[PDB]
Amino acid sequence: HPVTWQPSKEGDRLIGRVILNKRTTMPKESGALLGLKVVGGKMTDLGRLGAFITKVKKGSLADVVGHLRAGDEVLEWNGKPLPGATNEEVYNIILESKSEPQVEIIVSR
Amino acid sequence: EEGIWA
Repeated sequence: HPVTWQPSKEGDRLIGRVILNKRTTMPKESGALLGLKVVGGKMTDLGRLGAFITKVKKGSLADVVGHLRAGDEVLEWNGKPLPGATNEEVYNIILESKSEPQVEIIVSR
Repeated sequence: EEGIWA
């Protein structure tokens, strides 16, 4: 199931929905989590915190089913709103979702 | 600069 991108809420951006599964069985080998490293508590120039992908394992789920790259801002993790949450916040969000066999992350390009 | 492993 590929990912899709629909018009943002401002009509000037594209917000797609990315679904990742921590099955750990990508074509590469086993991986570890889903396929990309994310960061939290990244205070932007707007005045709010968010999440950013530090890196993506070429071949992992996040790459094949997600299709993103380090630098993308994920305003949604596991169907939860991250905007406003700091590094410690995201930590709880993701970690809590790290146990789930499926995840839903959204970004903004 | 990291945060969580995914």
